[PDB]
Amino acid sequence: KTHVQLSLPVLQVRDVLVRGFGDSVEEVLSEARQHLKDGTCGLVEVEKGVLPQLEQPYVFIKRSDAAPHGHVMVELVAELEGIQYGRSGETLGVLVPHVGEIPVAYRKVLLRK
Ligand SMILES: CC(=O)Nc1cccc(NC(C)=O)n1
Repeated sequence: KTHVQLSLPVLQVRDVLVRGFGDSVEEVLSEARQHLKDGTCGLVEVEKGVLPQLEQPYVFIKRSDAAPHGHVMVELVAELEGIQYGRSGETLGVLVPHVGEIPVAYRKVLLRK
């Protein structure tokens, strides 16, 4: 399928044990995709003070459409030193590895894969 229904665990930034996916734009987008497929991807909601606590490059999920079965359509956009790789809508949050942190909520998304 070109799109996949996912429920992402929403994590508090201070709980997150692995604060990014790797060391290059290409690696973080690769790792983010693999973790989304394997069900090992969490979401951190972006507010004042959140991003400086996480590791660059960042991977955002961004709203791609203005929501089948409650799942907001999103795509991946990476960021490194203020340059973004991709073009999309509003940030739903930043993706990180999920290694067993307890979530506060779930974000239903439909991912263009
Ligand atoms: C079934 C499933 O979850 N598939 C999935 C999810 C996220 C990513 C991908 N594959 C790619 C290439 O992004 N496949």
